[PDB]
Amino acid sequence: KAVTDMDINELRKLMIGKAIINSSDMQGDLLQEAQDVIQSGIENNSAPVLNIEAACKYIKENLDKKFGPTWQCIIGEGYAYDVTVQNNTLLFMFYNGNLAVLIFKS
Amino acid sequence: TLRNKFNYNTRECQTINPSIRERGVSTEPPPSDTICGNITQWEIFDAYY
Repeated sequence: KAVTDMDINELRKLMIGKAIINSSDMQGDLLQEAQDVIQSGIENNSAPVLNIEAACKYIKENLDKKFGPTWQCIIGEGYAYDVTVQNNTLLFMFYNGNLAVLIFKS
Repeated sequence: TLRNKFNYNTRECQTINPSIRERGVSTEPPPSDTICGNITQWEIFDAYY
């Protein structure tokens, strides 16, 4: 039982609300506001089949009003990127399963 | 003789003026750094695990 009983397919099915943060470069108080908004927005726009474009459009509009005029966030199953951002303007957190989310302020 | 001290009084009036000063101010935005992040299914699963 426990970890041995658990399987990758089983783990994904068992928990869909688990939140994992891989890279943090933004102030913690700012991260708390951003994390609550992104999780709520993705679930609302997830629909029958998750849309990468749909999730980004909702996140981009919310972030621009929330902090600064030019805010760029990209979410993909797998990607390699080099990004130049302002100090404490980049937060990297990936959702449980094959979902990687990158949000930064330019 | 017609002009008299009581007959004509002269008063000097001036307006206070702040001294002109020259100051130089330079503004330069917060330093920005380049960040590269690669996300894979196994890496996401490992953090999740």
